[PDB]
Amino acid sequence: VTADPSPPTNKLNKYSSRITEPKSQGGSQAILHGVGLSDDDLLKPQIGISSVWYEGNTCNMHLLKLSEAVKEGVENAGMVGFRFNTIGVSDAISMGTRGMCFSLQSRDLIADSIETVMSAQWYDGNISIPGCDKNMPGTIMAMGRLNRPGIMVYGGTIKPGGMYTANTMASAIEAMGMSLPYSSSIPAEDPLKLDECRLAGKYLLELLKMDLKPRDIITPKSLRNAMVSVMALGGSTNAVLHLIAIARSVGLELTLDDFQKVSDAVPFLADLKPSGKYVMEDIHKIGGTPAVLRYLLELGLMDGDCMTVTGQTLAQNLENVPSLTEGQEIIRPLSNPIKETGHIQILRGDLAPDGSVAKITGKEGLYFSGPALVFEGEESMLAAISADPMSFKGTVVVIRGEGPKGGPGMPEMLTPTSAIMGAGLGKECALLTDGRFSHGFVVGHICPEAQEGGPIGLIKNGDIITIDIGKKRIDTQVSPEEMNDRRKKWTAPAYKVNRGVLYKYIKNVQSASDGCVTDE
Repeated sequence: VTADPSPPTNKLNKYSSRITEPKSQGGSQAILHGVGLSDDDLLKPQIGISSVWYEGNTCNMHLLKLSEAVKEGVENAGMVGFRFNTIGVSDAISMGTRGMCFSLQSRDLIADSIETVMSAQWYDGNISIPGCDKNMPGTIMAMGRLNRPGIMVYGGTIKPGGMYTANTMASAIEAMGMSLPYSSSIPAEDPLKLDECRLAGKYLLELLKMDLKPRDIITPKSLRNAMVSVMALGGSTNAVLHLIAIARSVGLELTLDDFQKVSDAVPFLADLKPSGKYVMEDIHKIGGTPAVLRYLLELGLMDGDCMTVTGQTLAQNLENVPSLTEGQEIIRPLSNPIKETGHIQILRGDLAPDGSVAKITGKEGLYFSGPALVFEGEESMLAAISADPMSFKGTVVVIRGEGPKGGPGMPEMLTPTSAIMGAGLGKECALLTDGRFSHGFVVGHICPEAQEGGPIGLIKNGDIITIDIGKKRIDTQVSPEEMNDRRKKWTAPAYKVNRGVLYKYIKNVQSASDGCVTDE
């Protein structure tokens, strides 16, 4: 990985010394005096404090207050804090609209934004404060690219809330060692969240002293630890995209098959929404994410040797945290899991030769077969089920043209599943897409996407499609020869945009099986 400037040693200001020390950078030193730094301040490490505050989301509107507390803690630790802020967007607002095409890519825009500031200003370390919206992997990606000491302070989940994308990624990033213990489970606005904010500077100081960097913390074993927490907690299928993108940001490899092997190895244990009963605050009340990881470590499912942002290993952090409170019913014992293996399932077969991702409870059966009902986007599928719902009974519904390039932006879709459920068809049809979905067979991330000429773009109404969970295949009864005949006659649709951020995304984005990374 070659992305960002190299430092010009046991100095704690390895990067900011580029502009604070040499006399040829007096213009830099003059601006720093202008923003409040004294001569003694020029000797100190400089920490970029990157929040994702914005007022259009309950999950993000309070983060300036957290950023202020982080800055106070950085100053108390003998360093200089520089706050800055990037954008984020709310899926709760945009779900069901074309605004959702802008959501996933904002992860990669946040990564670009933080990388840009840290690189241009020569900051020695970063503390990032994402909210409980869905873009927090972008902060970790920036840290991986820069490879300067960093800590992610989760804004916290709003209490009344289950293992959706934010709770999934926050817990996974804590399990990965990139957030302090309890960061993922302390509720938003809890007094202890402000205290964590004020302590991040102390911990980051120690990481600068150790020079413990993101590529020292994010390793194949800590990536596995993150995947273990996703499987054990029933986390979102979006975690496949984000953990692959994080792995690539530190120069590591992570494939769909790696997820399948952890899923096969780790039972689903957490009685948490959407699958189960409880929410993250209920986990907070029984000992939090550290208690959960402590149990998983005792079961031998995690590697305790991995270094973390506390400056100690995972096992050392967990050695003395209170265990799961006696009698709790949220985390099942190994003997009575909610599912023998993980919920996340990778499927290939004729129609998803490069992979796809399903959440499988184990209660939907092992097979589905039905004639294809094909739609070129969410809108026409919803119109059809409104006007003629019984035409859907027994079908495999295909919503295509919703991938990274075709959508564009790989939008997440909620209305198709609630419309199917509203019509009484939940177990009576299957749902397939090259995009993403938010009681039957539901498969997303199908690769190659229709816009790229993948077999999903060649399906016709009436083709018999068979989903086989045991074989992990989505097949068609159409012969491979006739599928190749259709491929020969296929032409890519025109892109839906020709300018702006989404056109750049089309130009840059890789497949869903590659985590939709944009910088390769």
